[PDB]
Amino acid sequence: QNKTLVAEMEEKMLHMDINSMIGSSMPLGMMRIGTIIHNIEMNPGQGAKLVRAAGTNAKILKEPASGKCLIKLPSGDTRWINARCRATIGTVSNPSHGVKKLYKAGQSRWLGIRPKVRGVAMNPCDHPHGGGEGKSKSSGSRGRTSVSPWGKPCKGGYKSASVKKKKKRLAAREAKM
Amino acid sequence: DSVKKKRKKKMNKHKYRKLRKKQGRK
Amino acid sequence: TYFHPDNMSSAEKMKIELAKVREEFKMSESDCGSARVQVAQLTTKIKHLSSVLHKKDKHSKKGLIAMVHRRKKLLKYMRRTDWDSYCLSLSKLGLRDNPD
Amino acid sequence: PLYDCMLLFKPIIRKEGLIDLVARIGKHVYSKNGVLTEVKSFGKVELGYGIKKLDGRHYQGQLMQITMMATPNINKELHYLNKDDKLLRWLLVKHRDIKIG
Amino acid sequence: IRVKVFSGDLDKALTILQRKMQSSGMERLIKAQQTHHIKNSEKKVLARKNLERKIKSIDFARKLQSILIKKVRGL
RNA sequence: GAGAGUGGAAUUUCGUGUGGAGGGGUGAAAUCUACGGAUCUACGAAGGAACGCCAAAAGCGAAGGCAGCUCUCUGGGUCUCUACCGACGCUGGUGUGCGAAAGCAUGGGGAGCGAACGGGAUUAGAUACCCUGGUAGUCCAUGCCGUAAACGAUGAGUGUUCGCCCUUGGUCUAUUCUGAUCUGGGGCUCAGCUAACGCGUUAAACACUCCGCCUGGGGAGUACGGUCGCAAGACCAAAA
RNA sequence: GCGACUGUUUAUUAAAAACACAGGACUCUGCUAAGUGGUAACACGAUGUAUAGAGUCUGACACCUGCCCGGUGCUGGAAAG
Ligand SMILES: [K+]
Ligand SMILES: [K+]
Ligand SMILES: [K+]
Ligand SMILES: [K+]
Ligand SMILES: [K+]
Ligand SMILES: [K+]
Ligand SMILES: [K+]
Ligand SMILES: [K+]
Ligand SMILES: [K+]
Ligand SMILES: [K+]
Ligand SMILES: [K+]
Ligand SMILES: [K+]
Ligand SMILES: [K+]
Ligand SMILES: [K+]
Ligand SMILES: [K+]
Ligand SMILES: [K+]
Ligand SMILES: [Mg+2]
Ligand SMILES: [Mg+2]
Ligand SMILES: [Mg+2]
Ligand SMILES: [Mg+2]
Ligand SMILES: [Mg+2]
Ligand SMILES: [Mg+2]
Ligand SMILES: [Mg+2]
Ligand SMILES: [Mg+2]
Ligand SMILES: [Mg+2]
Ligand SMILES: [Mg+2]
Ligand SMILES: [Mg+2]
Ligand SMILES: [Mg+2]
Ligand SMILES: [Mg+2]
Ligand SMILES: [Mg+2]
Ligand SMILES: [Mg+2]
Ligand SMILES: [Mg+2]
Ligand SMILES: [Mg+2]
Ligand SMILES: [Mg+2]
Ligand SMILES: [Mg+2]
Ligand SMILES: [Mg+2]
Ligand SMILES: [Mg+2]
Ligand SMILES: [Mg+2]
Ligand SMILES: [Mg+2]
Ligand SMILES: [Mg+2]
Ligand SMILES: [Mg+2]
Ligand SMILES: [Mg+2]
Ligand SMILES: [Mg+2]
Repeated sequence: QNKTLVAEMEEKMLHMDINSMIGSSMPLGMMRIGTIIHNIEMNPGQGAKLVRAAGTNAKILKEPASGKCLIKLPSGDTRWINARCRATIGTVSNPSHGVKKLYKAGQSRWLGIRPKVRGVAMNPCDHPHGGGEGKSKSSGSRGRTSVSPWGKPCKGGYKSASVKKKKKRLAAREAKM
Repeated sequence: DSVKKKRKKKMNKHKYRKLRKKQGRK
Repeated sequence: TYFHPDNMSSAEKMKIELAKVREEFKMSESDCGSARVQVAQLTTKIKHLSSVLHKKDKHSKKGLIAMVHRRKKLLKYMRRTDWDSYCLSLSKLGLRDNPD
Repeated sequence: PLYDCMLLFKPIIRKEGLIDLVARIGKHVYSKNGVLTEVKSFGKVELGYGIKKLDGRHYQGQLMQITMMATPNINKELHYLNKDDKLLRWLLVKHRDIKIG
Repeated sequence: IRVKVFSGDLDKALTILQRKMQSSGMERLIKAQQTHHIKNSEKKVLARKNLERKIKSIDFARKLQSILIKKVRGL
């Protein structure tokens, strides 16, 4: 019952390698270049964190150098990940998840999403975009970009200076690697 | 049909394509 | 082990299978070209090709449609000439009767 | 059908690695109900250009040939040799009536 | 294609290199290298014209060879 | 023909040594690019697209079309036979299918090229031709569209008609080097045909079968209507 | 004419063409994620992981969406000063 199953794959294993052990997990340092992977740990033994959503996958770009591997993430970023971290061979299931579309407002409410009111529809006490008579974006030729309810911009590539500092530190540490 | 006779059809077709893109766009 | 059918290509297997079908349907002992023999061989080829041919392979599908129309012509010949062999082929190969 | 499996090893691979890969392909042929009729070594050959791998560039190689009577699916089932680090090249060809010397 | 220079003779080595350029077909391929794209519809016309000039040159060579061979034989 | 793998050259970009002043481009220039170090030179990396030589009046396919190599699956063709079978054939309205390229839809990909567009020039002007950037597109997967100077401007088929030179793929005979017979592809030609140019056993010759189409030019492949298409449009198609 | 639609709204003079909506697009976020609230711990985001989370505008569907980065913002940049 079980020994027949562990012997049937032993005649499969000797004519097979990493790139078609789909669903199996091993450390990244045991893998090859160009292996398509998902469910990558950030810390060894903590659990999978990185490539988890439906249809997503990552790609190994470099061999373990100084104990770390270079990996291309679904965002297009590349990160150096510790070679002892685990990952699962293949892509995440349900790859047609991102193309299915709803047809009515009730389906959003079934998922637990409540309606969103635009900032321009409010009053100045509610949103920075509020105010004005008739339809109006509550700024002008000497205003600012479109902003959050808390006044922070949300166009033109804005991010907070803390985020810029942290990402610059990460990029500078990864340039020496 | 020579090139000289083809040119009359060429001009008729160009004017018709122009008129159809001007009228039927609206 | 060397002569096992697992070690044979698909074309060799089709050759052996068509020789068997031709043996099954012959009128004389050297008969290989009568209408009912050609109908049985075409039916076997049509059934193999309708399953193995890729959807994008249009050039082979034109030949498969040619096999279909050849089988119609041979069945039409047998329906007016040899009614017994016509009923033999329709019963044994499971084909419909379409005199129209 | 009858096939010739050509195997161009890297020149640094030892006797044991060559035997290991040839025996792994051979046990793969046996498991699919096949016969191995012939195994031969062409020794060290000089290449026409420098074959470049992740190791570097190689101008020599060890040439092996296994002749097998095997399933038609075996060239597809041998695609693990594309990810094999002992190999420079591999090629499966239908067996020809030509004397190779 | 590399040619050694023997006894400092540049002209002999250059003649040898030119001969090996010509006889290996590499000079013909270098001369045929294009600087712009040519469509297949224009490649057909070029091949037709090249065949026509080859036919004319073969006819001319045949006439000269027949005249010279018939004259040299002493008839 | 479809599927699955794989190869190298070159272009572009990036990196690392060496090196230092231009490079690129034109009729001439300039935009551009380069001292934040280019072009150039060696090694390396990434990526896409197309497959040099072979190689062409060659080959294959109904046509459109098809080019690196390996394997799988598969359509058609040719030759030989003292094998079978026994007129089962040809053509084909209405129909059905296939059908360059551009275009459309969804998702990928994006080196090079490049509608649109920005700039640099030319010019009287220059919504162009030239230069420099360059989006869609060109590529893949799955659907749509259904049109081309889709051309041999030559419908499909059958029978017959003096020869010569080549060539593709077979077979037979050979008498050491060639003949014969099929099979397609070319060149030339006796006749015959042709308004003329020319065609000429792959006819535009001598005859025949079946289909499509024409009936002075323009208006016009336009109007109207129907069907089809997501659209772009397509098909049938007048009259004054 | 307006809004695609079913819905929602000024309890107590306004139910609508207003709001929402499915759909569309842009920007940010590599996970101790961004973002939000808090002096902080911490919590939500989320026992989620870029086919996910957040902010903004537009608002079914069909056809489309041209020019301008000079201005206000946001954003990238080796040096000199
Ligand atoms: K809203
Ligand atoms: K407002
Ligand atoms: K309030
Ligand atoms: K308002
Ligand atoms: K108001
Ligand atoms: K015309
Ligand atoms: K052919
Ligand atoms: K054929
Ligand atoms: K041939
Ligand atoms: K002639
Ligand atoms: K004839
Ligand atoms: K509307
Ligand atoms: K109401
Ligand atoms: K409201
Ligand atoms: K501006
Ligand atoms: K600005
Ligand atoms: Mg209000
Ligand atoms: Mg305020
Ligand atoms: Mg107003
Ligand atoms: Mg005419
Ligand atoms: Mg196209
Ligand atoms: Mg796209
Ligand atoms: Mg201009
Ligand atoms: Mg230009
Ligand atoms: Mg360009
Ligand atoms: Mg037409
Ligand atoms: Mg054509
Ligand atoms: Mg021959
Ligand atoms: Mg001939
Ligand atoms: Mg005539
Ligand atoms: Mg016809
Ligand atoms: Mg038309
Ligand atoms: Mg109409
Ligand atoms: Mg009114
Ligand atoms: Mg309403
Ligand atoms: Mg109701
Ligand atoms: Mg209502
Ligand atoms: Mg009230
Ligand atoms: Mg009321
Ligand atoms: Mg929405
Ligand atoms: Mg939480
Ligand atoms: Mg609105
Ligand atoms: Mg606009």
